[PDB]
Amino acid sequence: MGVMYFKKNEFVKAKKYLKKALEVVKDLDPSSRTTISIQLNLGHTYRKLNENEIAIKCFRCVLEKNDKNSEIHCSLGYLYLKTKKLQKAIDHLHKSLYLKPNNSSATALLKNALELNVTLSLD
Amino acid sequence: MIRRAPTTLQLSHDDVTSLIDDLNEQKLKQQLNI
Amino acid sequence: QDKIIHDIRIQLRKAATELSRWKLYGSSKWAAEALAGLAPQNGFGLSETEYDLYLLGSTLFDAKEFDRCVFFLKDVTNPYLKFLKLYSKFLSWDKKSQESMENILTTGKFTESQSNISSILKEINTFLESYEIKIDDDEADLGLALLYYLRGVILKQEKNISKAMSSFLKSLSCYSFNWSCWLELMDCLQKVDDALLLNNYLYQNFQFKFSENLGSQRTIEFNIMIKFFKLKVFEELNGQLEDYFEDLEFLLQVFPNFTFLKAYNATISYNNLDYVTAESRFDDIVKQDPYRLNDLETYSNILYVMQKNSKLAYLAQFVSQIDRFRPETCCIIANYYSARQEHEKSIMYFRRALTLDKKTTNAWTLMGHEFVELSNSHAAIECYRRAVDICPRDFKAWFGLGQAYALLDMHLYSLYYFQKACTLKPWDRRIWQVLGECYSKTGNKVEAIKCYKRSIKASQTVDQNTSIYYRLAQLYEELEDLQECKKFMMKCVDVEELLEGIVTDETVKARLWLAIFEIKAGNYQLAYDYAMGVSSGTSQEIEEARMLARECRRHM
Repeated sequence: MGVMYFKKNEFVKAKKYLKKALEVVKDLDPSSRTTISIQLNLGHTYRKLNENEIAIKCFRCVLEKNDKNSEIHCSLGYLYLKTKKLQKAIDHLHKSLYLKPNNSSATALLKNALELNVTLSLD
Repeated sequence: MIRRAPTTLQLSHDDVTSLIDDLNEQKLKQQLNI
Repeated sequence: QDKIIHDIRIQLRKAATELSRWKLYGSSKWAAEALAGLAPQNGFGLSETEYDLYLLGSTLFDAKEFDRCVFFLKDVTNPYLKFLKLYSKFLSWDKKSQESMENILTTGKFTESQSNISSILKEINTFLESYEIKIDDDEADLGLALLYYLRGVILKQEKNISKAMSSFLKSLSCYSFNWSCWLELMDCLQKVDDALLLNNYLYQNFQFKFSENLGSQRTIEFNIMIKFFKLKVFEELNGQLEDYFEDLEFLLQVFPNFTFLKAYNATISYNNLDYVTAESRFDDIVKQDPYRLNDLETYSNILYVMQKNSKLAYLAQFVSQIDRFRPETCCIIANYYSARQEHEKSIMYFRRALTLDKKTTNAWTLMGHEFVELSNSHAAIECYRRAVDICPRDFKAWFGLGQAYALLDMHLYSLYYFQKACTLKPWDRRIWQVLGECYSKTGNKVEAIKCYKRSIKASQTVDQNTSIYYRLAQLYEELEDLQECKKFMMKCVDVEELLEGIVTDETVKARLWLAIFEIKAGNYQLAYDYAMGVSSGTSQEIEEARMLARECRRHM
């Protein structure tokens, strides 16, 4: 239901239903494609809602739950490039490309971060 | 009875291209000020 | 000293035995070896029905039958015998836990994944949560620290560094005098400013469990190895040292003829690039402990710089005589083949050494350098990557990537790699200059100067600054600062006087440009003076200088 209401670009009822689902399943399903799926979907909805802070926190907790995932790294890098934290995002892009060969969108994102690093002149 | 993977969506191409275009915008305007 | 050294002996004797008892080879080896350099208390919480399993578990582990031991301790409620099973369970997974890409280089064969430890991590959390006494208060004992230490190391596996330090520091508060625990703590830093923050935590927030420890050891500054902790951190990365020299002297007075200190003490010279003193400091330790093989590869590395191949070969012959499959033994041999310009074969021996530990000292990096001479430029770059993820504190690993990407047409990826290594070792004169040279492609000429000017200051010797002086003028030429081009280009002319008139090609271009510039400024007599200064070089510079000299005279 949350995935659908995200598809219809409502971005509100999707979040509410997804939060209800996770609050139902706080105790159980610590792993096995259930908690990770719902949490990543909620974080992606928060990203679409431009609320990036709890987005960062939830993406971080998902990543610490499971490390080997290209999508989690790519989305966390997207979140960081939304802000100005290039130093902490290009490593994540590095890891995402390391995990999965192509990641064309991730390749473009990392390239852009490259021209940013050229552009910036931080001490 | 078995459950399959629940539907999950990642960053699309349209939104990342929107971000790349915007990010070119703020890597392009500021050096004019400089 | 007085009773302080005596109090160490008794408690250090402990740290040698129980660590060996519950199968921690690495920690017990350091502690027991410390007994020799230093100038049967028994006890454990066990029942007769349970003591038997410990004998069963321990000897199966000794026979290296790891996986059977896990089954035979399936249901154990002992506070710390459970550690032995999980330790066996963890290693059974590890040996088959080889990443596919690294494995191709690890072997060259060219041909459930990680969920076990997730269960392992959940098991340890479940056990401690349900355990009778937590870590708080004066409760807990030696075995509890092992559980947290095992919990800490597994946390590092999923790159959960932030929580990893909490577990490790927690484990060590309960029990100290475990060397192996602090070794893993080192890999948790990967940064410089956190070290002092971690140091502040130790000085103020950290506290010891005096219940287990002996007298004069709960206090941090009376502890002897917190000095060892401080020694290791300030050698892996210099940064800003605090009481480094003063504390080093005290620990030298105690522990006479301790090989490990001398190796570390001598290793400091290598970090300081004082090769002549380093060999002498290595040479004695060979005489004292010929059969000690740890950190002899460093002795090989310095000999590689000195290119004393005759000396190195006997070292290689001597080392291989007494053991042929220890990681340093293969490492030194692969270094030897490099001296013989046989770069194609040094890979093979480095490959053999790598499979022994797969987390060694900077042996991954040396493997990459040999590929560079083979012009592979693609094995080496991904090779240099493997050093990064294992040890992100390695200067050479980061440098190799930037250096290799410099040969690649794109230079953009190289800037970031050099930036990280710049933070790691800002003291190096080469890195700042190389970074500035690559940074010129960016077109942000302003930032390169700040890098370029720092390179010159850090370059010490002025003779080598002549080449980089010309680079300053070239970049300033891109800006409306042609006067600034002259003031630094006249500096490299001045260095020629300091360099006894080496009149190299670098100042040849410098001298001719000044004459042309002064001719454009109308100073014919001044430009005529530098016209005869170009008395050597290629023919084109000679004829141009004479043309300048001829033109200057006509205007006088």
